[PDB]
Amino acid sequence: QRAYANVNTSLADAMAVNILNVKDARTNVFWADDAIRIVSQPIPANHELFAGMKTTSFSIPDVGLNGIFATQGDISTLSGLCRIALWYGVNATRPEAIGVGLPGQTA
Amino acid sequence: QRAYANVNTSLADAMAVNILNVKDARTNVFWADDAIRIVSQPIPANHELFAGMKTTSFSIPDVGLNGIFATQGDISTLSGLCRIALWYGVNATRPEAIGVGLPGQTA
Repeated sequence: QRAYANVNTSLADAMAVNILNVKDARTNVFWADDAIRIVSQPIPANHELFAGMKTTSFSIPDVGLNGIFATQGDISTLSGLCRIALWYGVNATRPEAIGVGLPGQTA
Repeated sequence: QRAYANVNTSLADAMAVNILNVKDARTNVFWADDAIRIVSQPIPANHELFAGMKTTSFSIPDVGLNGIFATQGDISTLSGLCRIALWYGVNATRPEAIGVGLPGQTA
């Protein structure tokens, strides 16, 4: 367990908890390129179980993710619904490799 | 402007307004034809926004207005709905040409 140590000493009884962001600051974010990742899952709205509505694959332009474009009509109201759904999760596997740059940290 | 004058003289400071509905009489109507206009519009429920519902044109040839015929069934009841919608407006574009005949007006 001590092979994974990242700090010289343990959290003592009543050490002070220094706060770094003492002033509002727009952040400069830096990381190592693999420390952050997006995880996507398909939404199977094209399955035969969803027969009523019309489902097409939807492309998100730049991020390289795929969603679904669904439309369904109601006859009692003569109104239709359009849904674009995208399923993903942003994960930080290496938070220790991600950093934030906070300038003007006074008062 | 004077080319459109339809009345001998304007309304004075105080001239009595003569009521002409003095008895409840069923109306007789006369007009010059095409004084009434029927404005009709389509209902685009055949658009892709309406996917679970089956929509087709519906002609009512007795008058000359095309309506919409739509059907949509649900699986939980194994029942379907049928809607026949007609969108129109009745407009009296020449009210001076429409006339009303009122018999037995004495009060």
